[PDB]
Amino acid sequence: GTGYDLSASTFSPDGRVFQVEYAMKAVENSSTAIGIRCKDGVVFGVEKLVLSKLYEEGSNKRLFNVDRHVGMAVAGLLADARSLADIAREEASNFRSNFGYNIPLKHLADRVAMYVHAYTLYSAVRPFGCSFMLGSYSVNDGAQLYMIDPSGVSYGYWGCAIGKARQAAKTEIEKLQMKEMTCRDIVKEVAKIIYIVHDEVKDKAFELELSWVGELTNGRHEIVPKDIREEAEKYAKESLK
Amino acid sequence: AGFDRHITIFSPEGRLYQVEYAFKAINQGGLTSVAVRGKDCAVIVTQKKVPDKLLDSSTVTHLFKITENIGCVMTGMTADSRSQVQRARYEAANWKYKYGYEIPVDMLCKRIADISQVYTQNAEMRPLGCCMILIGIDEEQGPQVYKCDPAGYYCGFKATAAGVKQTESTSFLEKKVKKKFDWTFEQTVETAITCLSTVLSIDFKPSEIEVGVVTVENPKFRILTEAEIDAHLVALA
Amino acid sequence: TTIMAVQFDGGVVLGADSRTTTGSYIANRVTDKLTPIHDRIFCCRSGSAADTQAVADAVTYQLGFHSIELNEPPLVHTAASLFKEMCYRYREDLMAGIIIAGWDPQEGGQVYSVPMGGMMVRQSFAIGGSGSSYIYGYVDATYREGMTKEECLQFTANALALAMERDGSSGGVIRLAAIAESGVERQVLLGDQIPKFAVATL
Amino acid sequence: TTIAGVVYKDGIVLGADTRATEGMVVADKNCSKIHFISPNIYCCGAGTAADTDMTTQLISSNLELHSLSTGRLPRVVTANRMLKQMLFRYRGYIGAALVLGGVDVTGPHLYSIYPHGSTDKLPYVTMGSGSLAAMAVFEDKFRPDMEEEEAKNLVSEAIAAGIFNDLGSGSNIDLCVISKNKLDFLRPYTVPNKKGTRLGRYRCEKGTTAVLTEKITPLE
Amino acid sequence: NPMVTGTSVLGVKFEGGVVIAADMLGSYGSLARFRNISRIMRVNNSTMLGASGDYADFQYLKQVLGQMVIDEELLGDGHSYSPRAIHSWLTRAMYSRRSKMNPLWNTMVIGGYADGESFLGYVDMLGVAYEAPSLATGYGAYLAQPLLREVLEKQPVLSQTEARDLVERCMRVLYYRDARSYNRFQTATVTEKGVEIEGPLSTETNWDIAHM
Amino acid sequence: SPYVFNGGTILAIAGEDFAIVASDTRLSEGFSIHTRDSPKCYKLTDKTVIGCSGFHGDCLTLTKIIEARLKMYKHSNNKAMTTGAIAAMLSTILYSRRFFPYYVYNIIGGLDEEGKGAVYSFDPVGSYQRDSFKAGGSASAMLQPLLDNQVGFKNMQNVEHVPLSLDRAMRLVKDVFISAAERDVYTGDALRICIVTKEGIREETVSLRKD
Amino acid sequence: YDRGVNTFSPEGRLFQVEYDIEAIKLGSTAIGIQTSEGVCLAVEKRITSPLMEPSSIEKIVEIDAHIGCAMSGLIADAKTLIDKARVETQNHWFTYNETMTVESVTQAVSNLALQFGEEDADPGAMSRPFGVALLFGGVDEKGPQLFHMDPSGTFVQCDARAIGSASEGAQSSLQELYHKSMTLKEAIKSSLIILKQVMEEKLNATNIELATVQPGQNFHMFTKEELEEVIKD
Amino acid sequence: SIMSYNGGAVMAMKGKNCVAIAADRRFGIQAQLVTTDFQKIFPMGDRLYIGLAGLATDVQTVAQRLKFRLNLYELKEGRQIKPYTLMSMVANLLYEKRFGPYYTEPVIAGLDPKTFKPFICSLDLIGCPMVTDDFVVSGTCAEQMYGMCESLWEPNMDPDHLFETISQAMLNAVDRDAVSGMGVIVHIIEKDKITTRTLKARMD
Amino acid sequence: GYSFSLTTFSPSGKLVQIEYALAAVAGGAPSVGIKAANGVVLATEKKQKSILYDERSVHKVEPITKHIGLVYSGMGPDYRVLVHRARKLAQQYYLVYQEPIPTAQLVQRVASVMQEYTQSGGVRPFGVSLLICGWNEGRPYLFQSDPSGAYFAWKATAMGKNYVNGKTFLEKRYNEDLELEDAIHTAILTLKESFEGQMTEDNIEVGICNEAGFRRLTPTEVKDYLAA
Repeated sequence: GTGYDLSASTFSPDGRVFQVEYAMKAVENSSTAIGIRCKDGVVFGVEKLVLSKLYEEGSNKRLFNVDRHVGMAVAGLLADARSLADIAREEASNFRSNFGYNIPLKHLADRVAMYVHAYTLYSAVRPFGCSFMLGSYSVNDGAQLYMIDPSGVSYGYWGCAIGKARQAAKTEIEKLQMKEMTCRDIVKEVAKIIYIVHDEVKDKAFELELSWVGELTNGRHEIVPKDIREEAEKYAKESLK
Repeated sequence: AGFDRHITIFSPEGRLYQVEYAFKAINQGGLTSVAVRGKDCAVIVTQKKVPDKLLDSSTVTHLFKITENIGCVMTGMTADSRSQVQRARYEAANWKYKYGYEIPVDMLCKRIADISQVYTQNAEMRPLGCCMILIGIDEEQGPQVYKCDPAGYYCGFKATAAGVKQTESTSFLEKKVKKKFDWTFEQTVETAITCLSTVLSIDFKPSEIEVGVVTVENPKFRILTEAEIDAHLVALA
Repeated sequence: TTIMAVQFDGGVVLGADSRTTTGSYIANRVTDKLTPIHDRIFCCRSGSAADTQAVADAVTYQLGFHSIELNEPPLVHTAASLFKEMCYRYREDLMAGIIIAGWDPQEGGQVYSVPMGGMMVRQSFAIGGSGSSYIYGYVDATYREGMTKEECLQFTANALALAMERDGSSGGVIRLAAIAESGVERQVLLGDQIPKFAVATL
Repeated sequence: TTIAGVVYKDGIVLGADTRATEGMVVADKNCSKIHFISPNIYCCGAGTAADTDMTTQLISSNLELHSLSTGRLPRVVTANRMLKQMLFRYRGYIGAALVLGGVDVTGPHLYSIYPHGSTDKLPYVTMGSGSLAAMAVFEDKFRPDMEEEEAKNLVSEAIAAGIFNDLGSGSNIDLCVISKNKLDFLRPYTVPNKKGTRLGRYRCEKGTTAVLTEKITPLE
Repeated sequence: NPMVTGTSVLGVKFEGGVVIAADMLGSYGSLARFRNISRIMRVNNSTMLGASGDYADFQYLKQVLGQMVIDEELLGDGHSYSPRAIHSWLTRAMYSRRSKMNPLWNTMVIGGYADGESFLGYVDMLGVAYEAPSLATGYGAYLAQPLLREVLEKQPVLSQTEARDLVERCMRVLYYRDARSYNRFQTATVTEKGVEIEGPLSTETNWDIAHM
Repeated sequence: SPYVFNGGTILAIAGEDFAIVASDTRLSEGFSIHTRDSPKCYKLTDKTVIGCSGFHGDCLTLTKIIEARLKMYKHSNNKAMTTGAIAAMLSTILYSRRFFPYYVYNIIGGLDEEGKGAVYSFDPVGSYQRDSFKAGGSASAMLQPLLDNQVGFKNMQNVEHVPLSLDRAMRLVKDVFISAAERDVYTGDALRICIVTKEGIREETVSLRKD
Repeated sequence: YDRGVNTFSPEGRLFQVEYDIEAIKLGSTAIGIQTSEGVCLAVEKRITSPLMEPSSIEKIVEIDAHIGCAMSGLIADAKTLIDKARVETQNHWFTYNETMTVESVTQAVSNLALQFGEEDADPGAMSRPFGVALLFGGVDEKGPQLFHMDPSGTFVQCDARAIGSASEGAQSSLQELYHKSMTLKEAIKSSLIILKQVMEEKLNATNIELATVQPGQNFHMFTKEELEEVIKD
Repeated sequence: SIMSYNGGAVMAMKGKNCVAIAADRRFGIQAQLVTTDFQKIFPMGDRLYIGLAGLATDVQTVAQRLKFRLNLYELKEGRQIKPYTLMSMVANLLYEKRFGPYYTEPVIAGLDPKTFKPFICSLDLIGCPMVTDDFVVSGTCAEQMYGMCESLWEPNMDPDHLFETISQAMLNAVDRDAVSGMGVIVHIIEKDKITTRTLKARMD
Repeated sequence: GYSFSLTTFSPSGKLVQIEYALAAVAGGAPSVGIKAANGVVLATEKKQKSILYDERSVHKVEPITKHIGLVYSGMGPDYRVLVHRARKLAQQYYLVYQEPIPTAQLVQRVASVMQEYTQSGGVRPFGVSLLICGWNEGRPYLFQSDPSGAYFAWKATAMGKNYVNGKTFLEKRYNEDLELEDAIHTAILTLKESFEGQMTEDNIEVGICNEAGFRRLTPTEVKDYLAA
């Protein structure tokens, strides 16, 4: 390719917008950020690597509270992802101001995907480099999980594995029953997954982040308590060997 | 030349290489589709490829409800298909609000193509890669099929196919209209399904196909849940 | 003008008159003051006719466009809030005094009021117009919890009739509409169908 | 000033007067009011007499555009919507009272429009100074499902009762009939009153007016 | 031009906390149209508010404050708003909107309980703001403030029950000598635990004077 | 209306090595009283002080503007602001809103750059001048003559020209405010005093008549 | 070019500014030093023909009675910041009724250096930076001060600075001939002898411009005869 | 009002194959003469004339703008303009300034250069043309003109009789208005010649 | 938005994009137009070759006013824009003068638009040349407009695939004395001269402008005409 990859306003001979492949190539170099949905809520298992340990425990946070009932887990550049979080917050606030009830999830996904895809046509902008996932739960409807790529696609899943280890991790979610077990007995599976997938020689150390939503939190998206994170880590460390 | 392949401008021969390149972007998804018209019914059939058992089946669908009495199906570069669909929806509603009555099909396809044309004139943008098929029912001409393009050229059809296997499917459908016959409800679906069964050699399953119909007795867009697809697939069994 | 709306278990009932006036002359004696907004949601216009018609048309457009996406029947609170914003952003240029009523699958029959200011209140029943002042005492002494459909129908009819005798800016035909889960049913009352009360004579 | 419109079995009938007054001095005695909106739609208009002409021309242009683009006969709902919106956009500073009516694929249709953006869909309507007597005639002698030569007489009577009884209207009477296969535009339909005969002359001689200068310019 | 209005509001501070009281009526001119609406809200766990005047502008401010608090309760930083900040924001909003001749016909009363310290504010349509241990809007400034003042000038240390009873008493007097009132009023409190609201209440009444 | 009358008077005095700013602490509106604790004197620096009276909502948002401008000057020039510069800034701040002005009567007091006393009087449009004593407010008309007599020695014969002190001026302003309360209604319920001298600032509060 | 203007190199440094600073060394030489009782400023004029009366060549101007300036490089782009300086000084005297210091002036003047961009940039704005080196000078509340400027907004206080083409020789010969308790006479003599050392002509009595600022007097630009008495040595 | 601040009057009549247009001559400020040679009739091409009455400023402005437009019209497409198009042009020009209008009341009179038949038109402040076949007037003394013309104007008249009757009407009319008069001028248009005349009136 | 011209002068002073657009139009559909004594005729060809292709769906000889019509010979989508713009210029003319706009002004106003796309930013020239007919003032008119903005008043012209052969053949088979029927016959003959296949009553569309107005011919009358 001579110059067919210098702009987002150019189709290559076979038909391809190379600048988007080149962007998504960025998320293939970040840490794994899987998340699932069984029967009553969503659960994310983001993992943040340890670098320059002089930092505090809780820097480079990769789990935002987009709204009172939805949660986000990102993967890739943090700045663009923060911008998109602000975008989603504004969208969900305007929706409520105009209509008068909590926004659903399908509409949020579609709107944010339109915003993301607006940048895949012109040459005056740069395609995003983040691929995130949204999770929510309600009483009228049920549990809803989604995912977005830098191109603007929105599909509904039962389990996702955004990150560099996109493969070899989805398999570890197949054997599990991601529709029957309740939202309390899956933290262990997610933890042991992200633990056994991790490489111990190419990387020094890491820290584990979590989240929760469902009937236990009454639809509110909150961090996972530490008293159960202790037993989760114990389960993982005992199961690895 | 020089910048003739990077933007919408003319070569020494008058061609727009960008649109020609975009035409090939429909074959990336690896999908297909067909659409036929009969005596009092219009029908559409599309494929459904879901390789991962972990993916929610009831969220992937190229069929959309532009508006009651009208329906569409898309092909290629899914990311832009939803944009085109949203545009169609907004246009239809604005028309119903401005002029008091519903918008027909030909009008909507013409408007969408009018919009998809300036992208072949301005340079700060590129043409979208997708093919839109539409079906509707008008009280004057009866059923109506239509199809836009990435270049802005539309035209009326009786039957057609789109996606990867386009020419190999047209060469087969051309052999059936040569014998004009009566197609009410059961003679369109069978033909549309045999087209795919013969071009792909699949022996289809009642979840590997998506079907959308509209007939005179009930001019509302439907989806033909598995309960009826099974019956219509065993009918010709 | 005189408009009334009532709520029962599985649906609602509406009621309105059929007169329009531009002073002491009657420009129309059949006008329809019941404007559908969706398949199962209605409205009731008062005050200026131009503003009411414009607002209702715009709300219908917005609600159809918002429902065609979500792929779900809308709610009544949504339309009521749309009305609220449209009538509050222009409270210095409008005179509407509107009522909303309808049905939805989450909650049963719903009623809301929206006066000229731009408020929004839900209530077991509601009334509006110039001829309502003359019946504020009749709906209070007759309402009761546990009412069926026919009861609400005849109740609305009687109240309308009693408001259309003493007021000069209201009268004519009585239009009614009953809303429920299965579907809608309209009705019109005139002549010997309207109730009558004996006049006092010494 | 004495518009009127009515619907009958197989179409629509429409009528008006032919007088205009600038204050209290008759400026014209044959003015046209029944305007053409589309080959099957006609709009009669009172008001300030310019705000109603410009509006009609604009709506006719836009309707011709819509017809050429679509490829079939226009309708009445579109004109009603256009006028409604354009008048509401001005908060009433456009006096454009009209009795628009016409026929389309569906049955006949009769609307009445007011300068603010209000409309009605009555079967018979009036307008202008002199509308009350005409409406009285209608309320008295109107019936449903009438024929052509009865509706014409009805409209003619309704107009005459507003001519001889209002100081702001009187002249020859117009008319218009619209069916699915007919567009009779009768102008004039009847003449109720005329000028009286003269009983003498004034001796308009030649060479009885003084002059101070003169000039001539020849042409080719 | 306000159409649907609200009448006086009361607020008094006891030891470690504050209490507020307000009736339930959207009077239109001289008509008692709406009779079961609430004019008190709950911003957060340590702040509550009350309004008089027009009811729509009250709803607008209610919506905006709710959205502000929600936007605050998302990030998670250990910080939060205190009654002082709410008071300042309200005062500035009213002033800026009045300087454009499009005011908000409302009169705001703010309570609260910070760390060991209480609060009780006052805001008007023009931006007039001050604090005090007691206050009242509308006719409540002529028939209620005097009693409260006379009671504090001899005992500036009040318990919960004392404030509750005094509030009930002043509300009774308002119901007697005011023409746009009603016997359905809410009484809200804010302690170290949180905020609480008592349902629709009614006062005792005597009319024996009518026998003379 | 966009204005209100809240009442309030202010007094200021200068000397050789000190300045004094006295005020009431009452806020009223109409025939009723809002509160009995709302002072007017405000400290800007360790050597200058201000006093404002009139419409409250206008006297509450100007103080913030001055504070912000002081901070910004200190951040930009790397030094604090004197008194004359404060007055020259307030003139422009007031004249900005000329066709939609404030309704506040300000008085500034402090020490001159030399070490002497300075008081500046203003008007709601932005015309200021330096003086030795002023009593802007609701009761100016009652106080100005007494101050003229007891500090300028006018209409007096064979009277020396002794200077003034701190205690003398304090007693004088106290007696004056005591006197002006029995004839004016917008004045009473408290008294506040702020003294500024070569060792900083002092504040004092005094009880008055209730009515 | 094919490299834009608001770009970085693989060294952390912009391109256009690194290119404009390479121009200052094509201008005339200027010198400025400070003492406990006054500041001296001097500049050279590179005439080209016996014509062109040097009375018009003006490179030392008056920002105010207590503040002056000297420029080097592109004299054209220089007469755009001087008006801004005067404007700000007068606006300050108008709003606060006092005199603007030197640091504030130099900061306000240098805030306008990196405002440039090929895009919108509020049209009517700059497409490139100024190529000029400025040397201020004056008395203020805290004795005599002196500053320096560069085309990147990186001003710095100094006590004896020299710019122009040969800015090295006039610094290596200025580090050793300075002490914190020198007077005005010897200051000016040292400045003039080092100018002589770096001048290209025979140092006529009109090939140079000079000025001084001390507390008593205001900005005073010397005449032709005063420049004689001093050059006798 | 403001229209009567200056005064004026103009009239137009039809004939067999000819047409006539007449106007007064006076300029003053509300009670006071200033001059007697004011112009109110302007040519708009051979065999077509237009007259204006009201605020002098506005008649001047309207004439200037109208010529500005008409010259360009005739230059783009090479052909003389016909009266109906001129009427519509003027109506649009007046309606453009519906708010802040021009206080004027034009009157157009001419022939058709294809079949030399007459045409006369009378617009108003904004529009509402009155295409008649008898006569038209415009000014402050309109009642007098409507009363004198109606009696006269037999349906068919030759140039001489037409001049005579229009002159007599105008003269006996403006002699009953105080803010209009002090002279009269008349123009007659035929197929191959144009006639211009002034009259002997009372200069009081 | 881009703000700079993409069409510029070469060392030989030639604008290249124009030559390229013209080469494009020269590879499109053939079309012919004739002006006789009574009125004008326009004919084209349906280049499509397939069976399904509902034919009563799209046209190429759409009208403008009651007495004006168009036909193109380049690429489709860039023809509907000009249709929509002329249909509005005519309405502006009528609204100002209350008289239908003639042809010699419509062509000017349309070339004024087809030109400004040659020195404006971000856009390229059109790829379509038009043939337009009309009848005004007892006089028929026929015009051609090219993508550069120059209008030619022609007489029995032909443009499209083999415009050269069509012109050479038509130069010797036209005179300003025929009626309209001879014009129909000559137009069909010219269209058939360069055809590839077998003519029929569906592959072509026709339009006529006479003392009444513009009118496209139904698929029945062209059938009768097809017989010689």
